[PDB]
Amino acid sequence: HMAPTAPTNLASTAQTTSSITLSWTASTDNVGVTGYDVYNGTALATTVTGTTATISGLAADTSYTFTVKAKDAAGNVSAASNAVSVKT
Repeated sequence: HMAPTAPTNLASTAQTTSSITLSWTASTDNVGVTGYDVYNGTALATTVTGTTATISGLAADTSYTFTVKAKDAAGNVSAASNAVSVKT
């Protein structure tokens, strides 16, 4: 029992024609966790450390799948959250 839990119940609140804001439930564990990571498709995108996320550089009228991954300051990462299909 070292690595944290994978963020669950992801969602999307504010989303413009370039910048988007993601929200999700924090990990039940926080003994070594520092921040989260947002995946855009199959590669790492933006990075955060709170309960939200900001992704810039997004073309309009396009499909974008995002997710979240909790990390630890010791080399321990959790699983990926649900894929959020947002249309910019």
